[PDB]
Amino acid sequence: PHMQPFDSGHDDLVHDVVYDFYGRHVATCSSDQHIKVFKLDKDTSNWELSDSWRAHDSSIVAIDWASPEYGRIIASASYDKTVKLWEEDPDQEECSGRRWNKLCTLNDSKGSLYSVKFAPAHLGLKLACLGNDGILRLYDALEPSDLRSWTLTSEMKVLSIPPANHLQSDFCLSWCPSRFSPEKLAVSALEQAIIYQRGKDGKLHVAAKLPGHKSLIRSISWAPSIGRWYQLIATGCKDGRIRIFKITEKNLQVELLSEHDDHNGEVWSVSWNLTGTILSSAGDDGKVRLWKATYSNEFKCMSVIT
Amino acid sequence: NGDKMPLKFKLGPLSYQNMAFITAKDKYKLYPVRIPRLDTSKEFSAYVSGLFEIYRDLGDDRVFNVNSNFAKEHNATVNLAMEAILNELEVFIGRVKDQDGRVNRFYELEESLTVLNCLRTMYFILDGQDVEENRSEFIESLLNWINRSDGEPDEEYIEQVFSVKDSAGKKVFETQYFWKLLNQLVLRGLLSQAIGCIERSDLLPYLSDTCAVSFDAVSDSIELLKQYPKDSSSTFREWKNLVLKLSQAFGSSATDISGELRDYIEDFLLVIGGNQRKILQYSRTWYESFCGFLLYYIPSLELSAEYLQMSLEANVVDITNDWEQPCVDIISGKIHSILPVMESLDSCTAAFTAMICEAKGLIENIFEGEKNSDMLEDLFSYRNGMASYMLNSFAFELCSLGDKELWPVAIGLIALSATGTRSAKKMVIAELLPHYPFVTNDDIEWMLSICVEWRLPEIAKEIYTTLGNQMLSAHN
Amino acid sequence: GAILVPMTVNDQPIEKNGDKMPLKFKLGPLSYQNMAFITAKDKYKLYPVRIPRLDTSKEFSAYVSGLFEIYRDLGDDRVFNVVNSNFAKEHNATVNLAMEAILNELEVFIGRVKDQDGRVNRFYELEESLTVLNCLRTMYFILDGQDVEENRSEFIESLLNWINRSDGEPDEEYIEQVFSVKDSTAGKKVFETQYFWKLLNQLVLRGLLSQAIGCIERSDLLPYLSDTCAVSFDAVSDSIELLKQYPKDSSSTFREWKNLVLKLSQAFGSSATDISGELRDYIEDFLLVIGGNQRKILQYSRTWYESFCGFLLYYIPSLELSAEYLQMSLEANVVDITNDWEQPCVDIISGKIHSILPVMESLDSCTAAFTAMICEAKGLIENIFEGEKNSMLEDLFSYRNGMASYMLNSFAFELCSLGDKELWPVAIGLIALSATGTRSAKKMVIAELLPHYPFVTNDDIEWMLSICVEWRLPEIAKEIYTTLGNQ
Repeated sequence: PHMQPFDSGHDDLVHDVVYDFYGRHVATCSSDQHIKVFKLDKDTSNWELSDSWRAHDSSIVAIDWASPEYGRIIASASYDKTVKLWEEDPDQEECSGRRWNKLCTLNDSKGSLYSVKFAPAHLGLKLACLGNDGILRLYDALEPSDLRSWTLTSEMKVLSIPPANHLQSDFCLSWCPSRFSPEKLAVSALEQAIIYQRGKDGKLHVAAKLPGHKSLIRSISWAPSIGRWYQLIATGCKDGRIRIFKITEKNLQVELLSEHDDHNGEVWSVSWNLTGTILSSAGDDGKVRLWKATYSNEFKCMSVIT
Repeated sequence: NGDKMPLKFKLGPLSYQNMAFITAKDKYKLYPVRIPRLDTSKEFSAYVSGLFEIYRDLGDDRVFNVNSNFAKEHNATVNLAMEAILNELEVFIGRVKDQDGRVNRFYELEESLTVLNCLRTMYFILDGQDVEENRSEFIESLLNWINRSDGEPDEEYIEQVFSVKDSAGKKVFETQYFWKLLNQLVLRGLLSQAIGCIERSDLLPYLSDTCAVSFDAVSDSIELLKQYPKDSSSTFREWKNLVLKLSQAFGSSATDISGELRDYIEDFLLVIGGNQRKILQYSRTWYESFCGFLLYYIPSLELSAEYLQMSLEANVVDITNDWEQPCVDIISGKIHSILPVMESLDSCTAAFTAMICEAKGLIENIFEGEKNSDMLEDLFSYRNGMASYMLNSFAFELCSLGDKELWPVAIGLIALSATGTRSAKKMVIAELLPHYPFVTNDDIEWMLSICVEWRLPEIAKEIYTTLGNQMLSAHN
Repeated sequence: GAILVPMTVNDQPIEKNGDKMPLKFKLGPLSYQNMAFITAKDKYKLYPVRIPRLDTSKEFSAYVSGLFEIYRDLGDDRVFNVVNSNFAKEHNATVNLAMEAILNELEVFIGRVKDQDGRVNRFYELEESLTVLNCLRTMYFILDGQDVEENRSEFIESLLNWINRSDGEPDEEYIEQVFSVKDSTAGKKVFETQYFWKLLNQLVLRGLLSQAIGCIERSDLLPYLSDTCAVSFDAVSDSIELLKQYPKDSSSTFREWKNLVLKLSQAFGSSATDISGELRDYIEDFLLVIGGNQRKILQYSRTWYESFCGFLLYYIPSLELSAEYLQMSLEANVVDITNDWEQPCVDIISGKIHSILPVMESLDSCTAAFTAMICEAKGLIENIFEGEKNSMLEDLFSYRNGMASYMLNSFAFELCSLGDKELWPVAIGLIALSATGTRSAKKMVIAELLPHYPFVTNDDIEWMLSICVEWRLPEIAKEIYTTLGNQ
């Protein structure tokens, strides 16, 4: 059952679409340097533009919503080397172009930015970003009252020497959602994919790598480990394979659970369920595949949308 | 069509609202996609609630303890719950046929029911005993299972042969087609119809005239059919008697009929007497054979193993439909392997099916993996049962459905899970609850009551923090 | 589906499609002595025919006696009650031992058969029968419903044994097959052939670690590696070290073993690639298989049972997953209908034990009989049949009682036509101990069989009589006597 598609309202290509916490809102960002937010009308089950606005001087590539317990906040990353934060002002008409106020700007990056992800709420307003400079940066809104008070918490050189050629480069972030697991996050930078963990010293250290990728990692996402003791992160590589890694900490162990080339071409998007019960993958073949785990913990394709 | 384009897809917090899009020039549409074969209907949630009630009501009995009445009384209630489950599913299938028609979902739900009828007939009636223990109930369930699995003989085929289509001067019943369809009816216990197809053409006609001898056979045979025993395994013992007497008398007697009509009547009498060779001959599918064997040969489940084997040598399992194989598995003892297939037809039915099979004690947690242990939260693994696993998955699946009516079912299912630490469950609820789609005040009070009941302090604290911004400033 | 025996291969009577001749056959009082003949002109030869696949050997009767001893010795334990706390534990104790005894008696038998004739059709069938039995013990007569942790040593031992006795491969006739040193491709190193690796993984998948190590120390352990890439030399080396200490007693040591293995595969996973593009992966896969990658364990498996075995050895050693293991294994490689043991094993593993009996009964009636017997003792199969409104119907030899009772009683009857007076006690004992059937029903059966006892000695006669006494058939003793005078 397909539903009535709709126009985003963007002129240039759209890079990311993201859901709010409740799944009733979506934020869109494209190259036309705009961020659009759609609302899912209760009555007429249709998606309808809540507000659109110009937000960056260059192409906006990444986007993300903060936990509802900190307000209505969106974050954006652009090729203009910045990350901007916005907060919805309910006292403005929708579509007015002025429904979301910039709360701040992060200019520390000296290279374009490809990704930005808020951290799990149980760690406060925190976030990460990664760009050409090959330097992952974490920021913290130390005082949850001042949603402008964004301090820089950490800086790590993912690539020792960022190659810097033919912008044939890719980077991705994904925090470990787990509430009852030590703070950590995954990062992909080209062929490599590495995991960081908070130490007793309050600093990030590299705790492992997800080996096997023979090309560019287009996407990666940590799955919600509700119920499980272990962690699972999936990656969609350019070599045309979905990979699912089981990470156990007894400090971290790394198993490869599955590999799937069903896409025959690059896997662009890899996404998870809210319960981490279903995993999605999309690619060149112009198809989306949904995967469930077997009783043996292998992964099986439960359906193919096209 | 073949343009290699970067397709991106993101699963949403709501099963029925995901999104696909493309990072390419002149591709700026957003495609909301809902997860393939998802049930959003009200009929379905009613079904879910209904099944959760039975699960909850089973109390301590949803578990099986590996005082002489506790055994007998346990089956009593479990066997009833099985009936309840079956009922809830029939109702569901009903409301589905009225609402959407014979769609893909209707077919799958019936298949799911067929496999369940078969399961009940074999393990939730005799409790390990034989048909003599309760001939009435058993044969009823059997005869029901068989005549709900497939449609044939569909009345659209009854007229198919009574077409009155005369093309080498047919005598209306001297045709092989007529008989096969008569035996078929008998093999399926469809005696009423069986009799009718006879009183249709040459009961009194060709016979009362041509051969007065064979008129008596074909007549008092129809008489025996009219009184096939379904309550006393004694009456059957004597029934098969008169039938075998009849076939012997006729066997060697006055042949005042056609060479073919001669045999076509012996075979009819052989089938009713239980000749194994014959019951297989006039069977179109393995389950017609299996059913016949039990009805006319020997009504004992001690022979099902053999019955099934002979039946399958005659007609292989038809891979067209998903229910046949699971039934073959049920009958042949390996119950556990019907779950994967049923899970495909409907996750819900499969979940509770697995549940009641554990209650009966037909499947159990064989697992034992540590002598050194104490965090290994596994509420969702192979560590516990295959049933526990399926129930817990269903719970998680319900959480993305966004129907606040079922959230209690979801949480209840997790909370009652007969396996897993009170602390392991605490954590799972701690992560799920925040996603509850509350709107009312009563809804919020429910969330809280669950935070209380489980002591999820730091969680009731965020529910309220979202509330300090959606409750202290929303209900204004 | 039947055996089309050659009556008298050298001189057959029926040849022409011509006059379909009247062939007549009469089964004799002795299994090994029947007779065929023809009622036609110029056909006056008599053809003594013995029943197809009959065992007259001494080795066989020894086997039968041996099995009867175990059956008799099982005492009350040959039955299963659907001392209080322990009767359960102690029951399995003895039954599980008897299972071992049965297996033993059959190995011995197979032994004495290989020496006697060597590799006759009978040898093949008896091994098949043993394979199915190894598999059966490994799955129900060791853990007693528990998981591998309950007793990792015994289990893995039985499993590894079952697997490496089912089929011959990898037969050393194939080991040299690839170590031919044939360099028909510019620089075909001693392993750069997928052939080498498949046979290395195969060895690992079958627990054949000793051999596995050897095939490595055969070509490029120190060679191509200690030289070319010093990094991968360390992987391939301390990997061989882990193989050397694969845990077989502590499910703890294994938990930690799989640890070091997964650490190793990760370290190597992302590191110094100073080797060929192919040799690179061929080593990851070797390490993946040892770590338990499901995807890989299926890839380098030639038969479903190699997969099944691997899963338990390297992935997760829990029978709670056998259902899944079996399914994945069979999706990879279907059941091979060439041999009669594979399917029965699939049935065993998958819970339906009862359906191995018909097949085993074809390999050897005897083994099948006692197999069914011990399965009833364990309580793996039971008499589901039932009676009437408390009311003759004393047909011992039927489906009324168990499937086991049935098979044992048939075997008894079959023994009676064998004419070996040594086994007659077995035959009568089998009937007498039958856990089902009226004392009177049995009395009648013995009353009809006994007269056929091939007595010769005085001791033989005294035995017949002692049985007439024990069962109260004095009139029958006065009858065998009436044959003495007029003999």
